[PDB]
Amino acid sequence: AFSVNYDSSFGGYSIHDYLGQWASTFGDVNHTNGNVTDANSGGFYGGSLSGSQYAISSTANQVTAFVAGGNLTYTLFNEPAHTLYGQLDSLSFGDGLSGGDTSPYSIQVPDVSFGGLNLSSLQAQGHDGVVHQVVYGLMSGDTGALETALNGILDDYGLSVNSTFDQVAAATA
Ligand code: HEM
Repeated sequence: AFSVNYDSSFGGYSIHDYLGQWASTFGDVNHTNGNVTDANSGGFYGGSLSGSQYAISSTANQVTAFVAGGNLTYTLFNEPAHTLYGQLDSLSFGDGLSGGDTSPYSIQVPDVSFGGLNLSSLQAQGHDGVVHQVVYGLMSGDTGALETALNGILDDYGLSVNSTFDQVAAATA
């Protein structure tokens, strides 16, 4: 039940092409040991350290953003420390993050969204869990874990992240 939604200007991009463009614009928020403040922590909708969405905007341009949707919880200092886990269904990418407190986060100039990812990870997997790898990678402007996960999904259709959005649309829709 994987789905893709995209601005039609991306029809002829591969998934890999689009993610490379987004990652080059987003940069890296440097959410690392010695470097974490409110500026680069992002935030959850629905709670302080858990909720139905997690979102963050670029510290390089202040506008490029992603929103992850699902049921997500971050352990902060509980073991295994600094682990994001749960059920991740959707990822939306674009410019202009809005909302997040009394209403859900959304994106004002959206490019692409993936839904039906059905990725699931347990607290005890710590940093090797697929949800943590995907989202922490995106915060660091590294799309590798997401690309590996999407290849796992797309193999059922005989596609991969080198397929264009219009190719994926014809296969899943
Ligand atoms: C939900 C998405 C998040 C993920 C995937 C994530 C992941 C991580 C990772 C992997 C580290 C360790 C970096 C290293 O060892 O170099 C870390 C550190 C840290 N994170 Fe997060 N984090 C997230 C959100 C947050 C939030 C919302 C807060 C608090 C508002 C937070 C507070 C911290 C702190 C205080 C540190 C430790 C910095 C230090 O030891 O100097 N993180 N996080």
